[PDB]
Amino acid sequence: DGMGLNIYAGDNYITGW
Amino acid sequence: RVNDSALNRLLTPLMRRVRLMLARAVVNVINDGRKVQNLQVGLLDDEESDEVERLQNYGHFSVP
Amino acid sequence: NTVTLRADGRLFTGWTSVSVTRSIESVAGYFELGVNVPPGTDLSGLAPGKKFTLEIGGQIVCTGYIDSRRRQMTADSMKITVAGRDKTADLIDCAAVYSGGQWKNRTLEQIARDLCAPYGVTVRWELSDKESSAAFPGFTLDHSETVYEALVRASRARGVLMTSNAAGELVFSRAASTATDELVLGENLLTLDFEEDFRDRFSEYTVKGYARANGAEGDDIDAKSIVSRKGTATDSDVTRYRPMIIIADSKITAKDAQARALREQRRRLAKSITFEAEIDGWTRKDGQLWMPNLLVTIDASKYAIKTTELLVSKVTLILNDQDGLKTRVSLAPREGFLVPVESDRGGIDALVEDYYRRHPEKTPPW
Amino acid sequence: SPPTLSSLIARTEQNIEQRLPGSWPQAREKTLSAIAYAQAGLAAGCHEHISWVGRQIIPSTADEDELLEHCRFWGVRRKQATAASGPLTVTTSAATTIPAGTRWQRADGVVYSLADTIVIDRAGTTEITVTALAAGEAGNTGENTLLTLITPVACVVSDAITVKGFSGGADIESAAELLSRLEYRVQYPPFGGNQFDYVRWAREVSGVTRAWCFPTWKGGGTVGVTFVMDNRSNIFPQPADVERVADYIAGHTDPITGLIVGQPDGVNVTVFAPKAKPVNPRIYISPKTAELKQAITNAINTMFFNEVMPGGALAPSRIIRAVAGVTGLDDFEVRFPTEIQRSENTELLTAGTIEW
Amino acid sequence: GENTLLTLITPVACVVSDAITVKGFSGGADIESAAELLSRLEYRVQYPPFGGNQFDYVRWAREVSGVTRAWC
Amino acid sequence: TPWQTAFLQLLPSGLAWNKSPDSKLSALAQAISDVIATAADDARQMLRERFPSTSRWYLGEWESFLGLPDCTSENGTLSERQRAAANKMRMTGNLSRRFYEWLAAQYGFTVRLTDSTEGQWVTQVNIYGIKNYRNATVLDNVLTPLRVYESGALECLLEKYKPAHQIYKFVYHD
Amino acid sequence: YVMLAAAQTYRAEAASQALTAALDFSRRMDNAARAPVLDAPSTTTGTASG
Amino acid sequence: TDLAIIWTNGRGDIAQDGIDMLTDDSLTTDVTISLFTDRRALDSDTLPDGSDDRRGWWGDSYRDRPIGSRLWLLSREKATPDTLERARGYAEEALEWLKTAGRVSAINVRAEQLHQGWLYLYIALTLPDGSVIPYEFKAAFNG
Amino acid sequence: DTSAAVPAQAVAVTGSLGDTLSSVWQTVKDGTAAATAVMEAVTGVIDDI
Amino acid sequence: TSAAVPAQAVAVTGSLGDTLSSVWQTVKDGTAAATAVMEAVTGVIDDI
Repeated sequence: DGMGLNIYAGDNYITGW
Repeated sequence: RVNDSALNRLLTPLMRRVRLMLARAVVNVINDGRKVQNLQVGLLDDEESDEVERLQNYGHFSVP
Repeated sequence: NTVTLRADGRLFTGWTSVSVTRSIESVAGYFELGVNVPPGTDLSGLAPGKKFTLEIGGQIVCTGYIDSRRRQMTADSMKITVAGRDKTADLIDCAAVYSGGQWKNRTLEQIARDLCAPYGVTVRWELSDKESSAAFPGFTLDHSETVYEALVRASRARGVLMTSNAAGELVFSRAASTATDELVLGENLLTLDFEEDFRDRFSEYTVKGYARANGAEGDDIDAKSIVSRKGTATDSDVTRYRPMIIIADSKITAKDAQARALREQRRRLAKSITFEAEIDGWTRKDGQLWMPNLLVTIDASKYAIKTTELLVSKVTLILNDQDGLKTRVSLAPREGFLVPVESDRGGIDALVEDYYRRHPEKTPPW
Repeated sequence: SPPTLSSLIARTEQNIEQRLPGSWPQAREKTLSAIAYAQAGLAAGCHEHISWVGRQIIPSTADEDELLEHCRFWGVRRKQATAASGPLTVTTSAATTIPAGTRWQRADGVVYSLADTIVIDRAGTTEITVTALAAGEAGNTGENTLLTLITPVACVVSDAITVKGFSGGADIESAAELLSRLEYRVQYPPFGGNQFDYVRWAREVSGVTRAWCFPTWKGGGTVGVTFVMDNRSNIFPQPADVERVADYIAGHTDPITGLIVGQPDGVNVTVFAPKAKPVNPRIYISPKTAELKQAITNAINTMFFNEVMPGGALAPSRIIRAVAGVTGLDDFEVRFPTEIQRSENTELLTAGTIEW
Repeated sequence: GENTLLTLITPVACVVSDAITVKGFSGGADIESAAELLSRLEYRVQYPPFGGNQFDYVRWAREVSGVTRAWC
Repeated sequence: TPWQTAFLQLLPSGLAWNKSPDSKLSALAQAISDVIATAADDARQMLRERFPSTSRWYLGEWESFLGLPDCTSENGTLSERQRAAANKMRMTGNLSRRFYEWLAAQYGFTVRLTDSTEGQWVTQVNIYGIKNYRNATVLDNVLTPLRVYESGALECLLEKYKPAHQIYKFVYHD
Repeated sequence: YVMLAAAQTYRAEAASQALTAALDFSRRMDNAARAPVLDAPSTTTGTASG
Repeated sequence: TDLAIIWTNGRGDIAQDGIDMLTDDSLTTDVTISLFTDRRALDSDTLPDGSDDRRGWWGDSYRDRPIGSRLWLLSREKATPDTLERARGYAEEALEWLKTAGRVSAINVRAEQLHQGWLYLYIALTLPDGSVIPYEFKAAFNG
Repeated sequence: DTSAAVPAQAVAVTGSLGDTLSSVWQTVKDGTAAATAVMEAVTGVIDDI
Repeated sequence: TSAAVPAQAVAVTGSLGDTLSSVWQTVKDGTAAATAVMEAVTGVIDDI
């Protein structure tokens, strides 16, 4: 869930789009 | 991206952009001083858009 | 050094397992605690929606609202947990609400302060740049877009990185300048992990987009230069061809294109090289807690590592029984979190600006 | 006047030598010398802290926060800033409702926000009153200025031109002005009937720059007051100004205690205005230029503003000093004022046109 | 330094062996360093000839100790 | 000395160290602590400098801020300069004869404001116990004479602070 | 009466807050047997520049 | 080259020499300081006094290491082997910080009872090949 | 949490005091000494604030 | 230490700039004092 929690938390560097 | 809600959060913005690319609008104010007509359109709800250029083919003109 | 959770009404001190996370690559810092109580007692102070304030020792780490609470019991075990995030995480899943979707001539700080008003989050602007405060000639909001999405979209074009403070505020952070702590392999390291992968770093990032022609600039701009816009940023770490072309995000000029190209190059640099360490103490050498945005000096020279200074990027504090007191600190180069104006170490205006940039504690002339 | 670091080194070395007889701590590369230097450094830091503790006893040399505290203790009250306001004359295109709280930004960046909602039912211009959010001197503008729209409205043209500009923008008094007021208060004590009391009474009223009081003006029971307003172009009182100053001296509430104070009941004040008595000098300049014309004129005007009082006599040397204060010129011989000019209390000296 | 006490070596009639030095001694320069000598040598190499000029006569007259103003 | 005792107490405690009042550690502690003793004395005298009635270093500044140097401040006596500053800083009052008597007596003089003799506004300042001698104190200079003779200090003071409407009439008695 | 009571209640709340402020400022987080070093920035508490 | 500690009348003190104080650049000062300054007693130790105060130094929380030795716990002992063993252990613990570094190679300390009423400690170090020649003196009495 | 229990009680105390004042206040319709003295008291309170 | 030297250099330069800005005083334009100050500043610029 290391990546599954980074979605619920913010990401100032956009994953997609 | 394991949970259903996590996948929904990951995949939502792309579909939002797809659904918001094309749109309808109404015209409220037309400005013709510029070299291209500047409309003031009203989008879905509680959303305005000032200074929206209108494109018309060469050789034809009209002021709605 | 007790972890007190100021919930609605009263204090809660003892815990079975604590995990707190903080980073500058995110807009929130999440926490998860484990509680153990006799079966049948009332657990209502720890409920979803309560207003919590985590306080390590006498200092506050996180503040916001409780998210989840799990309770399970099997034939031979019993486990209860609780989770939560900041109050800045309220913007992440909430849809931005404003009357007129378009801001004509506003800066990023003003747009953020107009967007984060209904919720309660206070915006903090730390950058003293003259180009990061340049106003947007026009910025519109896609409908059904979250505040996080809108502010990230604007900050990417500006080059700024958006983060959450330790008191729940929004922050447009500034990278540290002075080397404060030291991490060596011989004295205060339990475990290191140095990954150096070059599967993403390119040589020349070039961004292309469309010029500005809505209205006032429409009487001036020609036809070809509307479509012909370009910006370039070159890297010297990859010696092969390795190019990259980026379609812009909004209306673009040459200077804006150059800024985004660097923004992308520096983010790739930050994401490429990664250091990880496990130190023994929650507290720092001076005595305060370990938090992100700190410039540390690495002396891992017994393992043949030639990096000298790094910037902390993620700090996670742990209180497991098998672990004890640990804090896994992750490290990234400083040159990956800078604004396009600054650089890692033609007139009187240039000299004065340089001086006031080397000395940030001084007041600029503005 | 704290001792210098070298003096502290010397003092510590003398103390060491006195306490340990037969010793010479001044020797190079020695334990006593090192100890003396370290103690001198510590004492220098301590003395600097003592000096900073000083220098804030008086409001004149105090720092900012201590100066503000001194003024608050002594009773000086600040004047808060105002906000500009005025009509907008915004043009619409159909029936619409401009919601309360909308904002019109001017090119500079200042933002003016509408207060109450307005409903419009025609496709024509409508005048609405807007107030600034900046709340400062920058609020007020010129006569016909343009204001754009930060966020679009349903059917309102973005641009808005104000035929009659905004007004009412002021700034909060600075620490320098507060210090000057406190210094004046301390220098001239309040007695309730003194000449300085009458001068400060005539100066407290808005718009007045200078004032003078003549005790025992026309006998043993009356006084006289004469004020001059220097901001205005005329620089001489009007009957309305005179009557309002007389009213202010007769009665005005004190902001501190809330009671009204004024002149005694047995005296005759009869404040009046001065009469101009111009003097026209004739100064010869070697280089004749507009820059020297302006410099000499401004120097003479300031010289009068400084050292001229109604009823006083000005020596010709004053003009000479004022004209010599200029740099570019080479010769500045004056010819008309060769004798001392004097005047009565009703007559106020003034610099007339200079005949180059 | 300041107020340093000095004493005589050979007694002199009607002179008390005491010296105060209200003002400290000044001077005490050791030998020249390598950088200073290199700079002096480069000055010697790079300096130009100074033919008799109305400006140069002023310097030549003013270099003498005591002379403070010159005109050519 | 208490400062050397504080220094000795700060130094470590053990058998190796000798803190008896005759040892070299004490003899050096006195010299080490005397500088901080003088510093503490200066920081303590700042408390006396706090007021203009007793200030000695800041008399010049207390006079410049108050605009003091004028008739009521005497020739050179530092005591009189201090008194003038300390009176001007806290002089606020009415126009009554009682207050004027009190103000005049606060400077060391003695006057009484008696009724007129010729008019109504011309009150009579009867000045009693006239003495023009001021004794040199310990604060003032070494070159000042034992007595300084100054006259007319009260006259211009009362003429400066007199009511605007009224005119005084001075009479000297003994 | 009502005015007095309201003023005194506000005074009590202000005192309760001032106690928190004073206790917050009084305590420092050093509490460790360490060795002083030659740390140039921030000679007295504060924070490092930038 | 710091000041040297000179023992007179059973109590050490700094001393002068010509112009200034006598200086030392050897292990003598280090040993005579690490041995004869009282460090903080543990929580469970029984003090020789009837009091409840433990010695130490205000700088013990500023100097990364306790200063001296716990030999002061043997102020009043009777002639039994337990006190000799304790003195040997305390001297070893006090001087082991030198062996932890490279300033000495080995320590050999023995305790004995010489002429009645004498607690004799014989401490022999092994300085390395590069260490400077240590200072040399004897305890002296006067008056 | 004794630090956060003071403002919560103070809010209720202020509300109760305001309600008591509103309930016990009685309107005086005259223009006499009663009305003018009530005016003086109210204007005195505003002056202090 | 070796890693704490640049921070102290930055602090020293900042303090020197602040003290120069706080001590420097204005002078009248046409005077020999202004001429001498101009000459000194121009000489410093010449050295740099």
